[PDB]
Amino acid sequence: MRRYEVNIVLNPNLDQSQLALEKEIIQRALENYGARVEKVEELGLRRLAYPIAKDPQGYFLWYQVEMPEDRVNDLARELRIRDNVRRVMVVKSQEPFL
Amino acid sequence: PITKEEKQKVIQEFARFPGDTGSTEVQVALLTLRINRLSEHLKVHKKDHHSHRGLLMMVGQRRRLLRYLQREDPERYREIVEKLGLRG
Amino acid sequence: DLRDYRNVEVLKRFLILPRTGLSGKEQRILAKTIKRARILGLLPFT
RNA sequence: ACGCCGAUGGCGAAGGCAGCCACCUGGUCCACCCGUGACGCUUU
RNA sequence: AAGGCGGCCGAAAGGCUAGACGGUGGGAGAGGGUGGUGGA
Repeated sequence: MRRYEVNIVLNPNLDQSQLALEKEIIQRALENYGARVEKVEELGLRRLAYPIAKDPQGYFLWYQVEMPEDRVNDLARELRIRDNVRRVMVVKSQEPFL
Repeated sequence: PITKEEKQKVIQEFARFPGDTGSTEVQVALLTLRINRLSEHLKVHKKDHHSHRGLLMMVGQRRRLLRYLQREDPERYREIVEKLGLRG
Repeated sequence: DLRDYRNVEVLKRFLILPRTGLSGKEQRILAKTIKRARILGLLPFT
């Protein structure tokens, strides 16, 4: 088990229901690959700095989890599938520097 | 990798007494664990020459530890060679 | 926190400027953060 | 190109190694002083 | 696989810990390998 940070940029133009679904998907995933979620953050839309999928704005997710290092790559693969997930970046958690 | 728990599991098995963590016996067992998981690692990754070099050197040190025991204490080299199902 | 790759607010500031009163060790750490933000599209490559 | 960061910088036994992420894995450093007790270095 | 050199005490056998390795706790790294994804 280890501490990672998930990070997800999702298409911004979805609807309450589409959005809720993607999030419902992400969570079974998280669950299926043995990740226990410690905490979730949803900064949502953000101006960006260069065009991603043409849209110059994305919906930002996050989650801090606990899972078997050997499945982190599998998980990321999972999460990438979805056409609304246009950016997934997992990272080993680390204490803040300074 | 190899964890502290599974490691002491190996230490208690070979310790010469309780609190022994560096006796030739333990030292050899522990390297065997390392060798073992490295060979498996290398069973795939047939292209990791660098770390394969590390195996070679691990295998060499083990021999030297053994040769040493066998030399300075035939008594202990006995069991150890056996309990580790090492040699031939 | 030179590690928090989402603080565009602060990170914005160092755009990669050469040693930025940052030290040899602070920098680099910075840089990786900055390079992580970028992928997120948070910060700009150019 | 794999920019900027990149350095009188770092790693490796040599050749050599530079986007970022994860995983597998080799070497190395400081501390303690807990264990074994010279078990080390090296030449062809 | 065959050969030199090797700290302290001892004639030697052997002993000793300061060398080596191990235990535990930290550190830096474009060291190797696999799988990915991002820009130019």
